[PDB]
Amino acid sequence: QIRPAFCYEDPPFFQKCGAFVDSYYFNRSRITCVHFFYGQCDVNQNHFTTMSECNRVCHG
Amino acid sequence: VVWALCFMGSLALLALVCTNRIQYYFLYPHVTKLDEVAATRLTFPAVTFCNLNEFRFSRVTKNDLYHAGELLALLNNRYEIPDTQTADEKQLEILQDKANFRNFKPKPFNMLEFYDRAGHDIREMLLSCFFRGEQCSPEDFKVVFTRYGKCYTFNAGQDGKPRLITMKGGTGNGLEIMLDIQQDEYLPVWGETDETSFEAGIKVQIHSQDEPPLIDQLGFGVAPGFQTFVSCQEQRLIYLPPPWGDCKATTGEFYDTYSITACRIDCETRYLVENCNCRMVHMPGDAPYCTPEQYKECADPALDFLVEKDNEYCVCEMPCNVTRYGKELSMVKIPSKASAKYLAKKYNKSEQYIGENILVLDIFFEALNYETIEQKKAYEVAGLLGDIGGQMGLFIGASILTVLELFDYA
Amino acid sequence: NLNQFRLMIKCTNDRVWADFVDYGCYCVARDSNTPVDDLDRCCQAQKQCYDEAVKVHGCKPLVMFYSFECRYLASDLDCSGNNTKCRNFVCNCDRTATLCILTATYNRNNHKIDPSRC
Ligand SMILES: N=C(N)NC(=O)c1nc(Cl)c(N)nc1N
Ligand SMILES: N=C(N)NC(=O)c1nc(Cl)c(N)nc1N
Ligand SMILES: N=C(N)NC(=O)c1nc(Cl)c(N)nc1N
Ligand SMILES: *[C@@H]1O[C@H](CO)[C@@H](O)[C@H](O)[C@H]1NC(C)=O
Ligand SMILES: *[C@@H]1O[C@H](CO)[C@@H](O)[C@H](O)[C@H]1NC(C)=O
Ligand SMILES: [Cl-]
Ligand code: NA
Ligand code: NA
Ligand code: NA
Repeated sequence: QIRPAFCYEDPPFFQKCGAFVDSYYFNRSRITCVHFFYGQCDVNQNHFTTMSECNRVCHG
Repeated sequence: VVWALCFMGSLALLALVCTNRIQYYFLYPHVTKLDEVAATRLTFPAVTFCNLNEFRFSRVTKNDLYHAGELLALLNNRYEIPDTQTADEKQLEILQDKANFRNFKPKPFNMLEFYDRAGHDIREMLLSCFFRGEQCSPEDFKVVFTRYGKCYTFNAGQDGKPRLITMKGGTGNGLEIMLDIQQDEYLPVWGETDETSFEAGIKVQIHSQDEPPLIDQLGFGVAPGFQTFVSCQEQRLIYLPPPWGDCKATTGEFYDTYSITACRIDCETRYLVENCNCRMVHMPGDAPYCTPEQYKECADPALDFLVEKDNEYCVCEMPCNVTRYGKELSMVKIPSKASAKYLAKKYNKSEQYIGENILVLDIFFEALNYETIEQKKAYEVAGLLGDIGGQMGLFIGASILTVLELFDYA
Repeated sequence: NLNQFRLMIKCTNDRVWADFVDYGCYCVARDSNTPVDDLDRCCQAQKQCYDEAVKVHGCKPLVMFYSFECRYLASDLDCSGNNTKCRNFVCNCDRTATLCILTATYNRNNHKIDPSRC
């Protein structure tokens, strides 16, 4: 329970529902957050505008 | 007054159509455009090959066997030749002696040095090499270490050597190599490890010079006892970066052009350092080289896991430029009965040896034209405006003049 | 090995790995006879776990690689993906210890102390 359950969801890689922008998701294998391109498909909440935010909310 | 109701009733509908078109533009859509491009020239690709056998038997020393014997299943965890010996007579004798460690004192050992010294030598394997009529030599192959060990890249286009070129379709305008895979030099297989194989031959990868090989994963096989023809077709894939697409141009880490393979080799390296505190000797970076015990206990399993089983550690961003080579393979036999004696005499081997060890490999392009497949921006500014002003004339009768008129009026 | 343990801890805990590295007697994977508290008691049963791993199964828990899945629930931390007894066993030693760490409380004064106490 240390990090929210959405932290463990796959971000929508390669899916386009609009413009692609820099984003950050928690990678449950590295156990840290990682850059990716988010294309506005709000499939879950595992996407953050900044690395620190992602690391704050999901790192633990 | 019914008109002013109707005029702004058509204006409302115009506003809706227009916002739709604006919302669409801000999706930054793309379409894909296929094209065949005739060419007078093609850059010949890089060609990387590896012997399937990683270590020459005649090059493994007592010290090598002491540090790496267990890794190679030549020794058990007690530093002894296992009684599960599936060996002939002479080789067992050589290995028994080599494995005699009584009053032996271990000297320093390093897997990179061991691959470099014990791995097959291009100078022995390359019986002949031609490219477009011109004779080539071991000097034309650059050493590259891979998971298979010590491997060789033709036409690497590195160290300021220019990239070679093809100007016609067909075999005469590509590469032909004859190789001796040297089965008498193969390490006896007494168990199963990531460093041993049941197979005899070579693995090959045809790839752009801007991408490193990943030959254990993406190569193709070539067998001894055949001449193999590989007829190639170049295909160029172009993607858009954001906001239209999600392709990655460059990486500002270990490699300075971005490709899927560069990405995967980065991940693998980070993963080994993170989980084993060492890198395998073919990986880039600063970390120490794994010892043979580390290969066996940590590095081989970790890499096997990461490749085969992990689903999230590495997910690589698509590159903006991808060159791919469609390939059609076919084979004929070597040697014929009529040529075996000639080849045996020329290379000082028996006919049986030639039959088990010699192969010829021809890599060439079918035709010069390459196919391109490209993501294009589907609705740019020019297209948005001219569409808005076209909808004006449809809803109001408005015009570039009609609009300039309402600045004269106001 | 301890890289996997350290990650298992991060999977379930915000407490920096340093604070465990030399804390108490047994933390982490060091030997002694009497543990200073509950946290140090975790490492003990862990060290006890490696020592059985070595002697009974022939594992090299300080060298060997294993895999594990970090899940939403610390309890759900999973070792079932491992394809050998040894990888299975040692993964579990580390899983047990990281959970135990969650129960136990942490006294900064039992961290990196004088060798006389053990
Ligand atoms: N001799 C063995 N035990 N080989 C394997 O276990 C194995 N091999 C291969 Cl090729 C593989 N992909 N997965 C494996 N687990
Ligand atoms: N690629 C893999 N997954 N290989 C193995 O699992 C494996 N391989 C070999 Cl060769 C071996 N001796 N033991 C193994 N467990
Ligand atoms: N839907 C389209 N194909 N629009 C145009 O081609 C276009 N029109 C106009 Cl009016 C313009 N100025 N530029 C354009 N590219
Ligand atoms: C990327 O694509 C462009 C457009 O086709 C091309 O000119 C360029 O050479 C490509 N990059 C590389 C490294 O080949
Ligand atoms: C070739 O035959 C064997 C191969 O090693 C060797 O003993 C012999 O000296 C060689 N002779 C020549 C002329 O190369
Ligand atoms: Cl990988
Ligand atoms: Na449309
Ligand atoms: Na193997
Ligand atoms: Na993990």
